[PDB]
Amino acid sequence: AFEISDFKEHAKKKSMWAGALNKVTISGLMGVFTEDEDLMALPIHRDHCPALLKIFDEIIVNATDHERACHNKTK
Amino acid sequence: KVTYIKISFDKGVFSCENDGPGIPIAKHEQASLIAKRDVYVPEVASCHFLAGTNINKAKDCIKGGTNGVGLKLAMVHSQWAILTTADGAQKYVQHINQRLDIIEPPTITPSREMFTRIELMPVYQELGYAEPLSETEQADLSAWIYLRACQCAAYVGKGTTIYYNDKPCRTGSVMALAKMYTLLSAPNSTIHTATIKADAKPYSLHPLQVAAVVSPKFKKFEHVSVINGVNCVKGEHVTFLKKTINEMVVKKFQQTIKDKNRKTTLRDSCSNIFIVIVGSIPGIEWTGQRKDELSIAENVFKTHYSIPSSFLTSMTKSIVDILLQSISKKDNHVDKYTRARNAGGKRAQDCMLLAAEGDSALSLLRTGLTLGKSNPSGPSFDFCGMISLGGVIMNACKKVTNITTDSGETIMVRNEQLTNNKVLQGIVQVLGLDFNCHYKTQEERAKLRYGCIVACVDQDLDGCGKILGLLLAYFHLFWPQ
Amino acid sequence: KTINEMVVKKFQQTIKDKNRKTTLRDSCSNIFIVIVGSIPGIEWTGQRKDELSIAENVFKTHYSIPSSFLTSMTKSIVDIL
DNA sequence: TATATGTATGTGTGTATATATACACATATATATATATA
DNA sequence: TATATATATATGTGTATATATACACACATACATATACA
Repeated sequence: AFEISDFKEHAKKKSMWAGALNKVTISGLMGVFTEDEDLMALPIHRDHCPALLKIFDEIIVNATDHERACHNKTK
Repeated sequence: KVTYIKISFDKGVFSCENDGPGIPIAKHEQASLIAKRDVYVPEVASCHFLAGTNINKAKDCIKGGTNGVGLKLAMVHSQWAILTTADGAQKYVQHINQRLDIIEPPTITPSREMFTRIELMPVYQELGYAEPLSETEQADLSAWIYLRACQCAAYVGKGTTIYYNDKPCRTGSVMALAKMYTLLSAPNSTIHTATIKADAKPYSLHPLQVAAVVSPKFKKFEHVSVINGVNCVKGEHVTFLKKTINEMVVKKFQQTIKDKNRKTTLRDSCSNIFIVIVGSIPGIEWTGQRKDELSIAENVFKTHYSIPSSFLTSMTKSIVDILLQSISKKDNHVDKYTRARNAGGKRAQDCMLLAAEGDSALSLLRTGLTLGKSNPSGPSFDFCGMISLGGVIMNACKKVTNITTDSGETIMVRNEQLTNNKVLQGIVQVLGLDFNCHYKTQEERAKLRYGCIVACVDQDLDGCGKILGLLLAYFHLFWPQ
Repeated sequence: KTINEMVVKKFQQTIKDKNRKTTLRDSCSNIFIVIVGSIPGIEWTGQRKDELSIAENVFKTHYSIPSSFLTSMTKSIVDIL
């Protein structure tokens, strides 16, 4: 059967947008952990959802985009 | 079934045709409601983004397709394209031009054929190429497509022929693929093979075929993967094989080494490996439309798959051989050899090699070959070399074995002591001899570096009899011609 | 590649063996690098932006790595080599 | 799962064949290494 | 361009040592390749 999808349902079903929509092994996955006033970058040896990290990432890069866009400006 | 996939690439035009059931020649209701005109299924399949039969993929589905996007990506990068598809009662021809801007109405006739063909001209100029393609661009693109077809031919089932520009594609096995990729770095090499099976459905329905070559002249680890038909370049299946091989390699390295302290990692384990992995994996996901990288939990393989131990053992053996060899290759890389001026060139067969017995003999011969005008009719270093026989030659007649193989031929395999003799290694490297040659024809007898070996030995009974007879016995036992 | 070319040069210099041939894996397997900044005109391989796409010559034509950094790096790496 | 059973290495003796290496000592020369100048 | 290192070579008469190959055969150590099975 040939189906036509909209953006919404597509993005919920398809991994092409943000990565896998379930937990997979992400090679090089790191996080920052505090050990007595010291930041350490440590590996996270546990599967996680790439799309879940992407929704954080998309907003964060929108913010840093705005920062560059405004850095030579008045406001 | 699909019995063939014909791919062609000629004068810029690219074409692909398969012969299973065609795409349904039928009106698409919802697509027509959207378009407010009559739209058939092939037009949705080729012109409607996010549309296809894989929008709702099953967890067990091993098709590469998932997004309903790829075909329209082809159309959008086509100056012109032709979709032709027949279902056994009708044929359907639709032309899709100007990067999906002009979608001509289709033409539907009766036909009893059954097939699907996409034919198109890319926008080479818009994409950075010459118009028409240059000699180099054309040859590069043809080679790349030819490669992709070979990969299909290894992934596709056994009732399906893959054609490229009408010739069938040879490489129906991962061994064929391995040989193709290593024909230059490592011709005539050993191909480790494995069929990696799983015990639980759906994984047990899809064995992974694997072929690997292991060579000291491989500089880094390297894999070729066709997974679900996709030539992807990153995925935890590779890491599964890498880690398994490494664990075994570390175990046997610490076993075989009596140093017992050195610690090697995955780069040491795997940098001499080239692997081809071909097959289907259900339930995988990708990191984008390109499908460069598959996404999966590593434990899928730890739980379900097992690499056959014979393959692991073979691989570990080859790799640990290389490891110890690399540790002691610095002591292999000092013989006494005076090269003639014309050794190995255009007049190489005009040259002699005066193999003397020690170093005082070389003092005599170098005194003799330098009488420049006291001997105007004599020889000199323009066509004469020198080398030392190192005392007494080893014999090979007591240090070799004729072993009988299955085809009915006894091959003559040497000893590890005879192989590592520094004197005979010197004359083989100097003369350029080859052990598996026979030198029956003159076309083979002109591939050497000198024209004759000349034994300048002593005339006392020891040097005239013993080491000259052992030199004759060596040359008789390996090259009587 | 830049660090490797310098590392190979100084390795053959410092070594009096003068025959051994090392590649990029030998050169670089003891390196951890952080690179931060902006590059105009790049493209990606998908929405995720895991991989940027660019002609290598952009850097060969336009950018230069300061030699003091290259020298320091090559020194540390050849010490390990 | 123990058993043989035919494979392959491996020092060892006398009389031969052909080589290799560390150190001391005095003084003139050398080729690249180094400051600090800047 | 300069003043300054620290290592580096060669000569005669001395002080010390190392190592490859042939040749025969009784003997020692290492599998490994089957063959009943189990």
